[PDB]
Amino acid sequence: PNEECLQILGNGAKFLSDAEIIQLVETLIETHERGVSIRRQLLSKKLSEPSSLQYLPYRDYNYSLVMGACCENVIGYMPIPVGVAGPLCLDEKEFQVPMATTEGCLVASTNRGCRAIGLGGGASSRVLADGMTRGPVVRLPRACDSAEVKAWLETSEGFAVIKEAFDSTSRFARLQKLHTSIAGRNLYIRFQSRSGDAMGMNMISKGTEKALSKLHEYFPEMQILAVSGNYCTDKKPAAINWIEGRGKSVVCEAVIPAKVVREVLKTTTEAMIEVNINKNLVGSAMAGSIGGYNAHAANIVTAIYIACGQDAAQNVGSSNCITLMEASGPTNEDLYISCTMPSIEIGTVGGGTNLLPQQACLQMLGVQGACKDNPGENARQLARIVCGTVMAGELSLMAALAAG
Amino acid sequence: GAKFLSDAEIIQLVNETLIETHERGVSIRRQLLSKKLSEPSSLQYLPYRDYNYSLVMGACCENVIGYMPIPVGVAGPLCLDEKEFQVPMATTEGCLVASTNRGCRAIGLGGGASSRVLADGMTRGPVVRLPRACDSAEVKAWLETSEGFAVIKEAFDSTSRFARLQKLHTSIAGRNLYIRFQSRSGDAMGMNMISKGTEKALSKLHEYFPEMQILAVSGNYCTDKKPAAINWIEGRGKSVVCEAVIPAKVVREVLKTTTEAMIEVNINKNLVGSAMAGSIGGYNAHAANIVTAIYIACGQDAAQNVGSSNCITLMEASGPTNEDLYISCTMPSIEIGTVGGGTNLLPQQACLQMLGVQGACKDNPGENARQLARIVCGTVMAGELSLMAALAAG
Amino acid sequence: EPRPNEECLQILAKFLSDAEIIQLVNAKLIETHERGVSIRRQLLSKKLSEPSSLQYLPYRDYNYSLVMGACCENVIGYMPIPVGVAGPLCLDEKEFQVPMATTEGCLVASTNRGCRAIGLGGGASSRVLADGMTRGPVVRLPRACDSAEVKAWLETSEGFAVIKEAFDSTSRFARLQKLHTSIAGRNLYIRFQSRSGDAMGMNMISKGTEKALSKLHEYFPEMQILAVSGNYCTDKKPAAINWIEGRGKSVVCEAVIPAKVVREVLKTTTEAMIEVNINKNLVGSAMAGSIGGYNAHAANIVTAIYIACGQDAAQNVGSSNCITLMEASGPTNEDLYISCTMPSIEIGTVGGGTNLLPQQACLQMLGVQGACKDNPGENARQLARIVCGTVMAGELSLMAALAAG
Amino acid sequence: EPRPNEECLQILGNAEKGAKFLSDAEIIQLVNAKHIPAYKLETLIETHERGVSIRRQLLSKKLSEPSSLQYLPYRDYNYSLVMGACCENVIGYMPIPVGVAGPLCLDEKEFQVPMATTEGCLVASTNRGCRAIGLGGGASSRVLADGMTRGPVVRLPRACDSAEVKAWLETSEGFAVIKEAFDSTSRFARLQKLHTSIAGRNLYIRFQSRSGDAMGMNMISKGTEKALSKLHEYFPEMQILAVSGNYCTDKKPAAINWIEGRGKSVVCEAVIPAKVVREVLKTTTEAMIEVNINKNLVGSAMAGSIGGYNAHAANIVTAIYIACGQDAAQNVGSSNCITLMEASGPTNEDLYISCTMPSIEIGTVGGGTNLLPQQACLQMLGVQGACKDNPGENARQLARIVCGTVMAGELSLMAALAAG
Ligand SMILES: CC(C)c1c(C(=O)N(C)[C@H](C)c2ccccc2)nn(-c2ccc(F)cc2)c1CC[C@@H](O)C[C@@H](O)CC(=O)O
Ligand SMILES: CC(C)c1c(C(=O)N(C)[C@H](C)c2ccccc2)nn(-c2ccc(F)cc2)c1CC[C@@H](O)C[C@@H](O)CC(=O)O
Ligand SMILES: CC(C)c1c(C(=O)N(C)[C@H](C)c2ccccc2)nn(-c2ccc(F)cc2)c1CC[C@@H](O)C[C@@H](O)CC(=O)O
Ligand SMILES: CC(C)c1c(C(=O)N(C)[C@H](C)c2ccccc2)nn(-c2ccc(F)cc2)c1CC[C@@H](O)C[C@@H](O)CC(=O)O
Repeated sequence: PNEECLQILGNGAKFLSDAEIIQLVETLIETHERGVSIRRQLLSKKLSEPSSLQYLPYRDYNYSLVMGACCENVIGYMPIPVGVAGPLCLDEKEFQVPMATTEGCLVASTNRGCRAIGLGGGASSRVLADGMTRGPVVRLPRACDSAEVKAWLETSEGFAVIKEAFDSTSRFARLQKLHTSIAGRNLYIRFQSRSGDAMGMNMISKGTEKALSKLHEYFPEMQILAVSGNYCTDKKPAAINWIEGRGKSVVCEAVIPAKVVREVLKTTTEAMIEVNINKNLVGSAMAGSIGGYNAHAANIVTAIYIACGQDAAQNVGSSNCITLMEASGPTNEDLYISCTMPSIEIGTVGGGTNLLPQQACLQMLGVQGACKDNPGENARQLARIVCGTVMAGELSLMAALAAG
Repeated sequence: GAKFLSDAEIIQLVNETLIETHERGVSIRRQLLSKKLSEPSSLQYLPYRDYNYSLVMGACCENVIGYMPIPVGVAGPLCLDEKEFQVPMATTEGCLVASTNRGCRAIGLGGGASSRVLADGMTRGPVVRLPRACDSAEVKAWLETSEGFAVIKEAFDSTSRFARLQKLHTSIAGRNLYIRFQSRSGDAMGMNMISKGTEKALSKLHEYFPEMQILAVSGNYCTDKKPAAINWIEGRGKSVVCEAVIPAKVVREVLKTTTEAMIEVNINKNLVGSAMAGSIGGYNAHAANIVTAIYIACGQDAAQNVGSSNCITLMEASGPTNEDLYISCTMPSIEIGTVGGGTNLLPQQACLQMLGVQGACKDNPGENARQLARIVCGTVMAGELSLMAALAAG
Repeated sequence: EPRPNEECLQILAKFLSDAEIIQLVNAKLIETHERGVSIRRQLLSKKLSEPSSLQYLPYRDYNYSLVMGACCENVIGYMPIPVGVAGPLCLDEKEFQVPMATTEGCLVASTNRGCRAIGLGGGASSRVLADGMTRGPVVRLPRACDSAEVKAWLETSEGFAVIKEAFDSTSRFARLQKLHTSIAGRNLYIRFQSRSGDAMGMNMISKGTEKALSKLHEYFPEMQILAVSGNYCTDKKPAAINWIEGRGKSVVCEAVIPAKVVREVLKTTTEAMIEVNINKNLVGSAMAGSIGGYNAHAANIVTAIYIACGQDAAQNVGSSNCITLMEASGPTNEDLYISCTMPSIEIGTVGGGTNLLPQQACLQMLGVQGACKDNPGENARQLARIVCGTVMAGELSLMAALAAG
Repeated sequence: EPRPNEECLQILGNAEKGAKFLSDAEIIQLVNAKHIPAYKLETLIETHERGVSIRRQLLSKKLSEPSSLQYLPYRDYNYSLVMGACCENVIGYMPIPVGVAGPLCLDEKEFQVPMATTEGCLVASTNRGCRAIGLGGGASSRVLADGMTRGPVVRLPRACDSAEVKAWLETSEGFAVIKEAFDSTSRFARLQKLHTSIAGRNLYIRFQSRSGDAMGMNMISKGTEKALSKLHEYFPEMQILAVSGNYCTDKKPAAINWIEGRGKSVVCEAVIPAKVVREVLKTTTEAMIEVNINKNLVGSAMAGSIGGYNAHAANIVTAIYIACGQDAAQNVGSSNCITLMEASGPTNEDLYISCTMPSIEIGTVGGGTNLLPQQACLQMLGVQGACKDNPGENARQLARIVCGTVMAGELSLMAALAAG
């Protein structure tokens, strides 16, 4: 049928077959899975190998939370294996850390690092700072004019006006001190604020847009070139994130007894320190690294991020880490280790954390959703878990490299 | 033995290979895990049934408790090098696939994109130590001689069919010597292959310099999974460039902006903005978004998005009336493969097959990985085009 | 003629000869400074493979009184650096004659051409955006939990007030700004920042830092001061922190050069200049992996002015940080807009080499010599503006030379 | 009594008279009336010094304070070597105090190192570092690489075209043609392997070559021009945008210099006995190492440094550079340094120190090294001029002296910081 199909669709789509809808070519089709099915069939005929989609699964997945929220042009889902590393003994608690990865040995190695920490009295961590950022670029007629705006934003009165505009957008919108940089007639303004338990990009962007609108009322000659002028900086390496922080700034530490270094990690404290200095400090320095003073923080960040519904593209900055090691204890034979991660971009509400499987992994760690009594606590706790697990990862890989 | 015993019998015995069957092994491990969690019901919506664990166990993941479904969208057709690609993207970020898809449309109506692979070579950068700086200097000089390099190359190349050692890059720090081994790796990403070659090459170097200590097979000089200027300047894995010209009409109708607006935003965001932020290699809008999405979909090492997303996006006016938009994306360090690791799994192979790059290329070793790298760079450009337009239009 | 060692000891300076004093040094004070230099020169010459090496190194008639125990030790003479003049530099409705000490041919003359282009373009305008010298000590506590506690303490209003009071007590020019702190495990890096009148401020900030750390130690007795400089300042090394946060004076300068002037004086076009600027100073520096080096030769101008005006020339490492921007301007879109932004000019008009008279002569040329009584810091800020303006002149001329080929 | 401008031109125009018969005021009047250019006063007047004197008098009138130049010296200086070579619009000279640090015990030789500075304690502190090295058996150094660079930017119509040029330059045949063109510009020109980087249709080409005992910027730039001209024969659609595209990189901080090297790449080392660390440096080996790790490595890391893993290499580099007629603006990259320290010896109480400097840009011929006072400081170190028997040896020796003196400076300042 050709003309009859248009009449039935006006009434609904359940009476029409799959081949009839394809003949003509989201909201038109009744069920979400059927929409995926038709899209897959249309796609298959465009590929040189239509049987490509055979092993890409799609059936029985809950698309209701994905459509119009997380993904478009959906043709199915990608299963990433999830392993568990733990217990991670952190701040007098014990965590079972979910890790989504396809790299062999990663989960097992991280698990060994956890064991080392666990037999060593446990790890301790602190959140040092919290605030997601957006760094728009604005332009004025002259550099003297951009200078005037910078000076105006630095006054208590000027900042209060911008803060009021920013804070009016959301419950959690609370503008911190502005960071500004001039480049001739350009002005780069770094807006920073806490965002409850959300990663905060949407919240900060909404606050930024309103703040820039209010700024335009005081400086009508100002042009808003882009709401992001890469001064944030989001999803690109930047020294500003390393020095100023972005999202959660975290530190974590543990002391590993000499006995544990030998038995669990198959190495010595002295060997670990020498590798740390010459690989993570000198090596990264020779390579021209900004913020990459670690062995494989990225491995742990990415694995946790994928498992817990985070924005995995943010591993670029979230993996920023300096790993430090020194001799400790009365006999100077125990291993003190610390990991400092100034730019963990993380959340427990919104985005991929709205999906049930991702919520399962968040629930494992007891951080799923918003914390009503203490806004931000779940996201802060997750950041502490990430930093702690990174340290476990550092211990085991460094031990492997030290032992050869 | 264990087949006749019940699930509760194995658990109470404790309170990997014994279970024999894969799924029941995952089931029991989940049950053991549940009693360690504050809420045992946490695992309820973490799926595990009916998944092919045979290719995972002892290869891709350990302590497996299930799988994480990441939604896969499609952006395309991507008109690249006279071909058309349907690009799979695994993401939970709303608007990403749709925005990338709009960028593809702009390129498609603009006559298509053209790309080139400029370099190919995975790297490993061990740190070795000598008694003195004079000694490490001697090793550096020895490695720089034709005969010295030939001996190391012979040892390196003996480890694998695809192992073919390129020119060594060496840096001294006192008595420390950092040696960057580089080689092609067929269609594999190559980390295991390069590491195996490196280990044998260092063993051979130790024959000539017996006082040399191999401190670490990776001294962060590679550099793997950390931001590093060396990857930006020297390249790592695949170095790729891609370009297109977008007609003024297409910029207006599809991208909802102007060529002039796009150029001004690109200069002041991607160049000046990144400069003010102190970026090394981050001269782009969101290359990382596209890299990560393709990487997860195509069984790549997503942790390598750190360096793989290195990108400089350039825009200028083009055409007779100087009103068309020329765009280029240059990505010097795409770390990518079509065999090994996550690319061994069937669902991941499905997305690779969509692009026609699955597995090793028999007739032309490396062609599939090179093609995928070109697709990544091209898709990045599509993403750049759409996001920049969104920012320029406000 | 030469007297025995025992007969020379009973007398000892003016009565003794030069040959006799040398014998006393070899056996194992002087009336004038110059003779003291002469003796040291003679002692040194014998140690050298070529005994007449110091022949053309001048030393006579120089005022060593302001140098000894203040600027240099083990003095064997002076190094004359040729000084040229570039100008007039038309900046902020004033005209400056800029002294430049250099041995690079074409530098002064090229910079002079840049000044000519600015002068025929209606002049330059500049602004000082920030002012504060920094010192970044490293302190260490028993644990990261402890260093975190100190960071939190320093971030409180009452915690900062106590530290500010201690810091500001060391000098009348001291005014401690908001602290920048960074943790690295049990390490804490604290970036102290304050204005310093017309001085570059390193000595002043360090003194304030020591006092502030002493006060902090009263509240945290377990804190170890590892180094008064933990490279977090950062002084005399390249550092993104200086680029992003600023150090000393942060300055911006701008001008519009008419199309006619670009053509006649600079021998190029506005279009060519912009194209070279984008692809050299932005894309080129990006490809090179530069942090803060988004310019043609700011270092040339900074160094030349610094040597001429008694600045710390080693500070050109950070002081030369610059981003040069160019775009089309004017009603016909044919004029050249240029800006230079320099966030970390480390500069002073009192103390160090600026205490010497020849160096003061060059400072007097620009009208910035000494401390401004009416407005503390005004002379140092003015000199910073002159540097940024002269950098822009240098940028115009070299970029034109490169564009024209 | 002053004379009219028309009469003064006839006196100056005459061969048997010149500016000798004209007064200062009459020459001043001729420049102000635009008959005589101010930048050519040295050639037009009988002596160079009077030419400088006239320019000073011209300048003094323009200033708000007419007596500003009073204490800026100019008399009795040899301008003949400066004019048309080192400086323009000369109004005198700036005396920088020169101090001596040493003996520096380096490679079984002893050096007395000249340092031009106005920073109090710098020479004396560096001298203390030398003394520590001397009692420690001396320093050893090695030159690892030698090659000045220039990094032009060229442009092609498309990225596919720039890719083609990159591939062409990477072929043995393509490189041989370019090397032939480059090397034909100077006797010392020996082009090393090219480093190329694409940015869309842009191509950045890093030319590197030894340059005898010269710093080599002019030599390399001349070779680059000829090589690009030859490349343009094969690729006529190529546009040479700039002979320097900041890919060199000259006088700006750049990771490329840190990683690839520029000029002379040098390493130096010494072992200081525990007794010497205690008595001379007023500290301990343990304290030195702890400060070095947390300041020069961790501290510089927290600050986001590329190449600045040291205490004050820039102080030593700048002081030697000014004293020895180097380009002091090149201390930006020349001061790149990583300082390393560890425990050494049978009892693990002695201090091993190393300094690695990948990008020392230095020469002993050309530029400011042509001036006699600067040559005096070069003669002190026995490195003045070109080494005929071994081209580059004098410049290489100076680079080793710089690295060794840096290490001396590092020892002393780090000791001061460790002791408090
Ligand atoms: C983390 C784990 C995946 C691992 C380990 C590792 O930890 N083990 C083998 C130990 C013994 C272990 C113990 C218990 C259970 C399982 C495995 N060793 N390597 C590794 C490194 C360099 C090399 F050349 C070849 C391999 C890798 C790959 C790291 C990789 O993803 C980043 C690495 O490149 C970052 C860096 O160090 O530069
Ligand atoms: C890519 C897409 C996910 C997107 C778009 C976007 O492209 N669109 C909205 C257009 C109109 C579109 C067209 C067709 C279909 C769907 C959507 N706009 N933003 C975005 C940017 C800044 C901002 F403040 C708030 C939002 C984002 C998020 C980018 C984000 O992941 C990296 C970004 O932060 C990197 C950067 O620019 O710094
Ligand atoms: C600044 C001046 C000293 C100069 C000029 C220059 O400005 N001129 C020649 C013009 C025409 C001029 C006009 C009026 C009077 C005198 C001279 N041209 N070059 C230069 C550049 C690249 C090159 F390959 C060879 C030479 C240089 C050397 C710059 C140098 O110190 C930093 C430079 O390397 C920084 C960079 O661009 O990378
Ligand atoms: C090098 C010397 C000039 C010096 C010394 C120094 O070495 N001494 C005092 C010792 C005891 C000494 C011994 C023998 C003879 C004379 C002097 N101590 N400081 C110094 C450092 C930080 C500080 F807060 C205040 C002063 C400085 C200034 C360094 C300065 O130019 C770069 C420095 O900022 C680089 C850095 O460390 O960040």
